Amino acid sequence: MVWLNGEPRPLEGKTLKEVLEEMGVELKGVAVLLNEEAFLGLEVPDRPLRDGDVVEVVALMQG
Amino acid sequence: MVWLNGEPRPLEGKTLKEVLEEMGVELKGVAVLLNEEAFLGLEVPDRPLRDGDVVEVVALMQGG
Repeated sequence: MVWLNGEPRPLEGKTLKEVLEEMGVELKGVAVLLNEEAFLGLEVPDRPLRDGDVVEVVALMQG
Repeated sequence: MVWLNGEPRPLEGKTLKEVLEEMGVELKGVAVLLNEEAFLGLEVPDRPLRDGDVVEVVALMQGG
């Protein structure tokens, strides 16, 4: 399974963009953690998700 | 405790607005189910969430 925000989800094979769209996420308003990496929502990589991947989608707030 | 998409979270006091913004979702891109009652993202109630509330947030897809 792929871990999304702390929950196991059958996401293997899907790209982050595909996943974010299925979440109804505003790309410009979030950052995405893929394992030991971070991306702005608009600049996530196209590498298909793999088993064991850990993904965290975080909303960018104003301090 | 408030159930959000099946998961328990301490969102009491927060409005749905606020929760959606903390989720970083597109208001226009989702539908929200407050206790089995459905709202378009932009037209969610403004009352603060309370213990026992069941919330479901679903992205609106294009079928076709």
